[PDB]
Amino acid sequence: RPDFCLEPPYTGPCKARIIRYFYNAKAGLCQTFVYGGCRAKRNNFKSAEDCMRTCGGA
Amino acid sequence: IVGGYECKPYSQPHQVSLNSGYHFCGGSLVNENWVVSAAHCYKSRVEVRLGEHNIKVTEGSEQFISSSRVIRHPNYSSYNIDNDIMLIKLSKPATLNTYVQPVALPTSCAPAGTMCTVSGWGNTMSSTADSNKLQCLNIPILSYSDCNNSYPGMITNAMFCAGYLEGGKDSCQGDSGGPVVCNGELQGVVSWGYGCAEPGNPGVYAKVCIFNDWLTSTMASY
Ligand SMILES: [Ca+2]
Repeated sequence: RPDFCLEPPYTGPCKARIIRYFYNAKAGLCQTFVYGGCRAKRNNFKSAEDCMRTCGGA
Repeated sequence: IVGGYECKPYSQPHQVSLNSGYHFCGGSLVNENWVVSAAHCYKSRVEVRLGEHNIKVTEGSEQFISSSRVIRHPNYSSYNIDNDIMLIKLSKPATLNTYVQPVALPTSCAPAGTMCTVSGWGNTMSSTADSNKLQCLNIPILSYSDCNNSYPGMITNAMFCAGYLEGGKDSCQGDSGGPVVCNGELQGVVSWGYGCAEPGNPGVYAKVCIFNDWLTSTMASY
């Protein structure tokens, strides 16, 4: 599992309401969060599947 | 919208909701065929919802028009959040009426101190303020000095700050693309800021008046 899967989800400075997924390592689940629309970090996926294939495990 | 108040239904007739499965951004109807929003709210195809007040309840007043074109400002930069403006062409022209009426473009750029209104269905950061019901908020345009001091080196000519350095009232996630109307003219488009309603971090808006030329030329190019 890439280390970026352990970082908190980052909304960013923009003010849109775009629903994205991020890997929640504390619960070991891919969950949704509100992404602002700019300056996305790596623990930010367009779908649960991407999130799972990427951070799902090791 | 944090620290604002529920708008009188239909008091912001130009206010639109960008939908793509759910409300993700706001926008402003500038004419029966065009809507202005933020470039960071871009999507190749979006549905524009006009005549709305409570986005989660069918009111009879609404019009769902799909876009036919979505043009981002050519010089937009996502990292700098610079030139954060875009135009959306409505597939079928909006029917102007008691609920759907356009907002005028700025003739001049508004001065610091100018009191404006911003509205949207974004986060209200309150369990009492319902974001589904259009929220309104009066905010003064801040001087470039205070703006640049809040965000050192981040403020370009395409931006201006508006709000309160004390915090408490601001636009928030879900408000992007929305309007900042100062005396009947569309002065800005909700763009970004650090957090929402935080002291020392006022909201930053795209500066519409420095775009009049692109706006008009583009709405004429087919
Ligand atoms: Ca409605």
